[PDB]
Amino acid sequence: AVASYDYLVIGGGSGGLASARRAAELGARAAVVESHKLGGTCVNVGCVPKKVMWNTAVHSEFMHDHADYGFPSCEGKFNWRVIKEKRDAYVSRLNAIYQNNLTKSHIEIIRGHAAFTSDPKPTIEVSGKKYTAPHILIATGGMPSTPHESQIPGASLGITSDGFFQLEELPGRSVIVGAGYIAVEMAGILSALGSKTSLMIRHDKVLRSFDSMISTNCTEELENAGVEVLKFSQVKEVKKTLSGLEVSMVTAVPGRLPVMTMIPDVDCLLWAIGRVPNTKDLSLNKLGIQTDDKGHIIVDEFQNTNVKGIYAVGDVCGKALLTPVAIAAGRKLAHRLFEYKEDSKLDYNNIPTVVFSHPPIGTVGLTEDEAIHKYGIENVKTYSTSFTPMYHAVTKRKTKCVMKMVCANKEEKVVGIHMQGLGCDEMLQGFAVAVKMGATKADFDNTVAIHPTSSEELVTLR
Amino acid sequence: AVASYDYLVIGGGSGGLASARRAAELGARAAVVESHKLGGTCVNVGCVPKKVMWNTAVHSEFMHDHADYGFPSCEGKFNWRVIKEKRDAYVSRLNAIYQNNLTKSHIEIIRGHAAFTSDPKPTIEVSGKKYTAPHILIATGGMPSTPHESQIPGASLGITSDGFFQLEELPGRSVIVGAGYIAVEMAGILSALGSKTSLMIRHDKVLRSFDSMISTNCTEELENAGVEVLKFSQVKEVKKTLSGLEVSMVTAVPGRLPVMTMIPDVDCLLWAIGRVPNTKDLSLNKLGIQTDDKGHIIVDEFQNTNVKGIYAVGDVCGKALLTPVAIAAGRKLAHRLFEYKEDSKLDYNNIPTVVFSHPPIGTVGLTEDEAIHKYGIENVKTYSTSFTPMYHAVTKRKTKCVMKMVCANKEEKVVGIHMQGLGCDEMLQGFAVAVKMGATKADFDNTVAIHPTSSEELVTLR
Ligand SMILES: Cc1cc2nc3c(=O)[nH]c(=O)nc-3n(C[C@H](O)[C@H](O)[C@H](O)COP(=O)(O)OP(=O)(O)OC[C@H]3O[C@@H](n4cnc5c(N)ncnc54)[C@H](O)[C@@H]3O)c2cc1C
Ligand SMILES: Cc1cc2nc3c(=O)[nH]c(=O)nc-3n(C[C@H](O)[C@H](O)[C@H](O)COP(=O)(O)OP(=O)(O)OC[C@H]3O[C@@H](n4cnc5c(N)ncnc54)[C@H](O)[C@@H]3O)c2cc1C
Ligand SMILES: NC(=O)C1=CN([C@@H]2O[C@H](COP(=O)(O)OP(=O)(O)OC[C@H]3O[C@@H](n4cnc5c(N)ncnc54)[C@H](OP(=O)(O)O)[C@@H]3O)[C@@H](O)[C@H]2O)C=CC1
Ligand SMILES: NC(=O)C1=CN([C@@H]2O[C@H](COP(=O)(O)OP(=O)(O)OC[C@H]3O[C@@H](n4cnc5c(N)ncnc54)[C@H](OP(=O)(O)O)[C@@H]3O)[C@@H](O)[C@H]2O)C=CC1
Repeated sequence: AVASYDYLVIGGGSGGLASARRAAELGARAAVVESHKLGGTCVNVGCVPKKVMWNTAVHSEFMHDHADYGFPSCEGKFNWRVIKEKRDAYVSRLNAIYQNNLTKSHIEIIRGHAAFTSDPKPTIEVSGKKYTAPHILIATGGMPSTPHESQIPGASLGITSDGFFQLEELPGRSVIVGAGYIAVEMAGILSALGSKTSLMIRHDKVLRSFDSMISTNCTEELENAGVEVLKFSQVKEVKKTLSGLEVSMVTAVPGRLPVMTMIPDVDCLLWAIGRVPNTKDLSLNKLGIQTDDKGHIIVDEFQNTNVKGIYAVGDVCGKALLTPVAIAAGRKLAHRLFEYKEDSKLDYNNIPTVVFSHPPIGTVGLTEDEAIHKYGIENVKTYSTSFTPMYHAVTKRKTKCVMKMVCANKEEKVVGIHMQGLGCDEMLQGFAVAVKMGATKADFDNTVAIHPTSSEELVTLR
Repeated sequence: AVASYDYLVIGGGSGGLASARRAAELGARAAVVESHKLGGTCVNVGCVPKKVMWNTAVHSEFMHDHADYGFPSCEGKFNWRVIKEKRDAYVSRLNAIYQNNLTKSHIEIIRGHAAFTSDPKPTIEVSGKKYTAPHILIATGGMPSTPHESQIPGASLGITSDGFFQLEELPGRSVIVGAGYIAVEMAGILSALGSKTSLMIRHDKVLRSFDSMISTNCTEELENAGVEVLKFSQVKEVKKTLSGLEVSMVTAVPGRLPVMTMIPDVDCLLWAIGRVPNTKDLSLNKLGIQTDDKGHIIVDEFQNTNVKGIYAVGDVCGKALLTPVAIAAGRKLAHRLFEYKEDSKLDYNNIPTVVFSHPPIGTVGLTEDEAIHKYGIENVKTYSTSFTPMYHAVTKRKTKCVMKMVCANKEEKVVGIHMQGLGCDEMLQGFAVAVKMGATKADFDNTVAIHPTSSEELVTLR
């Protein structure tokens, strides 16, 4: 027996929920399949609990300035368990809201793990029951990548971001492996909260896919914050000891000889080396659904798979792994399918992003090097500044603000904006609207500044 | 004997310095006359020292959340003198930088008070020496308004924002009079830092020229922060007592009878009731230079006075009293005069502004009521939201975030943006660029969100 819907969504995370809710608004008879907790990575083990911990870190860092601002010092210890409990309660409140959003939209929730069947007409099975629809969205997300034991014996002794959100105490000594978003954000949080923290990176800098200015500056800010950045370093082996884990490292700096070092007494080894898509047990082969070598579902610009009536959005596709991207792609797809808007699709250019470092990073558009490759060196002009925000005019501790504008062609179209500094997390969104509209440098300089702010520096570059 | 220049600038504040520096870049032989401290109101008694005190307040308010975020409480007293000294040192550093900027630009500094002479060819006198130029800019700013003794006996016992920056101790008990920027900002700072603070306003709400949503919300946030808002209340008399000042108030709420109340034991009475232009001793009559009844210099859209070769910018003109406005008008004027750009002028529409309340306010463009008057009620559509930022998901203390988008005509051109909330001070600038470019609601909704932030709510209104 097979129940029919207009729309079946596999995965109740950001993308799947957003697409189902918009489809239902257009009248679709929809159901969402979820094997674990509604809200997916974002709510449970991602964006939201991360941000709570970032706010906790941020608070702690500012408090090192309390005496400089005229107050008696604040010298006691952080209590991880306090905030863990409150963070968990917030996640539970969101789980309840997301469930209610589906109920209010009359979207059926199917609890369990979906897999495709080999019915020529696309059908899924969940707990022995079959479901079909003319439109099936795969929105199953990803999971942390960990090294294989055959490569790094002992790797299973480390944790990932999933395990980070299960920690019940502050680790005394932390080693974070990797050089992208999670490594940067988690190292900064753990070090701000009092862990003796090292960040082990394969090259000389973090965030190497970002503009060079950001990669340089972020690495410097980590070091100045007390994170020990172990450059040109990789883990060879991990062993359990009486005193935590011992991490065997190889360091191979260009121009020097390679060197092996043991790092003893590690309480927390965190692998932050990318994500892999959650597709292994979907039975994609039963329908011939195309994947790459890593298991990502292949899609066109409209989120179609190679199989009619099957679509995919979000992290499972491997492109632009951000909550708002999953949401926007999922909504655009709902309008295409259920409002018949044949040209509705997400533009993957000019997507803004923030890294919750200390201070935070904002970027949208092309790096300077990407613009030079695209437009030619003679047709790219960059404008930049660096300054110490006036917040620190009265403090002994310092952070910098760096900003870069990348402009193309004679009209100086703004094709990239890159910044790190206090406030940059909230500053970027509006600049992203201007960039999406094709703003030129003249449009920025025609906008009157707001004083005194950091944001005004972006409209007064020369 | 009369020394000749291309450009004479009266006043070394925001507008005067900016215009002189841009003129010098274009080759002008320029001089700036300054009777007091370079940097004017902004550096000395305005923007900069205010912002240092705002940061001190902001810090204090966040620290009431320290135990909620997992730290042992921080229970000692603020020491005003600590921060006053550091604030004064920062002002001194800026005075030195501004002086050096003029030296580096080869702009002569004339120390003293300028007044016009009655030479038909426009000439000024400073300390008995005469100076002339074909172009003279009046950039003399304003000063705080205080009541006349004939209206409010004892008014001279109060201070203004100038005197606020001379305070050497935290006043125990503060009464702030007025209902605009300074009253809101100063009440919030004094109350956050521990003064028992009342705000005495003539009507029911503060910021009545702002969008109604902002006026309402700001008033509510002041009250929820512990500021006592004395509505429909005005000062009749002030007397010196053994215990501070006694303030005699009349309260006249619509629908009730008027009532007289004495407020005893006031340490600080602050008048925040507007500014008046600094023109009384300029000898404007010697050249027939036109003023209004309040003493503002009258100008056209190009900052011309009614007298050829004489111009005015900034607070002395009474329009859009903000540092960036003075600067932008002064730069545009320099390009008109010294680069011969006959159409160079400042557009006074779509100037953004922030009020440094708790939380801060940002606005650009038309209020909902202004848009209805301009476009017709049937041609205005507003979008709004209200939420509690996730910063407070773990705190007992709360603040709200409110946002309003005002759209006009079938294309839903964004003609106003109004917000109050954590981060709004740094969020506004980029949205102001989009508004200046004529963004529509579709341009906002075509921009992918940044998560988790408050700023994303402005691109996801429905
Ligand atoms: C630590 C961390 C921090 C991050 N911080 C941010 C941030 O600040 N901002 C940002 O924009 N992005 C951030 N991201 C990225 C963001 O969380 C992801 O891009 C987004 O969650 C992906 O959404 P999705 O819908 O593709 O997948 P997911 O939210 O991962 O949802 C997939 C859902 O499918 C379910 N599922 C899987 N297979 C099946 C099956 N066969 N049957 C039924 N259910 C199934 C899963 O249980 C899950 O709930 C962060 C990620 C991590 C890991
Ligand atoms: C408490 C307070 C807080 C503020 N906060 C902000 C804020 O956060 N953001 C913002 O954008 N705006 C703010 N403002 C407004 C801003 O400071 C003013 O808009 C700006 O300073 C005006 O610049 P100006 O060049 O017109 O005048 P001023 O900076 O006032 O400069 C005029 C100069 O002329 C000199 N002078 C006057 N007459 C003569 C004469 N005859 N001969 C020689 N010299 C003379 C004066 O000594 C002075 O230095 C604030 C103002 C106040 C009072
Ligand atoms: N604020 C936000 O928006 C957040 C978003 N996310 C999203 O989730 C994605 C996944 O995050 P994350 O796991 O950090 O992945 P990322 O891909 O961002 O970064 C991992 C980096 O680690 C390095 N690396 C890769 N393999 C290894 C290896 N075997 N050993 C050591 N280092 C290695 C690489 O940098 P190198 O080549 O320099 O060594 C690589 O770029 C992010 O890219 C982002 O899209 C995650 C967190 C926050
Ligand atoms: N963050 C920034 O950008 C800042 C900018 N500034 C600039 O400086 C200007 C001057 O600030 P401020 O002095 O606050 O002036 P404002 O004009 O902003 O506000 C004064 C308000 O006080 C009320 N008022 C006026 N006369 C009296 C009276 N006799 N008794 C009681 N209340 C009275 C009025 O409101 P009502 O009619 O409701 O009684 C009036 O609107 C600002 O307008 C702004 O342009 C100042 C500070 C910060």
